[PDB]
Amino acid sequence: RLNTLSPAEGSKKAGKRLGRGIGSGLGKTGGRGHKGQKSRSGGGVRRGFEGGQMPLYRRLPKFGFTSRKAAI
Amino acid sequence: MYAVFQSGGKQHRVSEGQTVRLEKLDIATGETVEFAEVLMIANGEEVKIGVPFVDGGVIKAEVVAHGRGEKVKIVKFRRRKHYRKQQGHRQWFTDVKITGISA
Repeated sequence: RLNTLSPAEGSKKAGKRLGRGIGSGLGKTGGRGHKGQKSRSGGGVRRGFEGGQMPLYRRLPKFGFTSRKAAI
Repeated sequence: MYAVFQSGGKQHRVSEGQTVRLEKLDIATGETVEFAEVLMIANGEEVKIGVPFVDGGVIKAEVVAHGRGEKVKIVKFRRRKHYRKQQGHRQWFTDVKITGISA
């Protein structure tokens, strides 16, 4: 019955393949748009970067402290 | 000795004993068909319809084939817009032979 086993419907999606033909849908950079940082290989901005504006986690003050008794 | 009749949304001019390839019908491949919708009948004498669809004229035909038409390829292409599409079509047809032409 090895040639009869099948997976449950919806268990697989086959993944998305980028830049393979016209009718595959997402070709031509595979759904990352035109020029920019996102279009380049290895591009993107680090976490919390706001385009040079001061990040929220830097604008807000830090407060409180860690209690060791709470850990034990 | 020929008649003009409306069958599949388009007039056909068929003489007696001739095979006419018209659009698909819901008839069997070995079954006679009814065409009471005759627009004009011509003979040695001239007879024309005073009212659409004659008065008693009828066409008797026997269905012979129910095949599909020649392949037609539809290609849609947009210049420089990264869009290309292809499609195929094979229209159904019903070929019939006119066995009788009334008056």
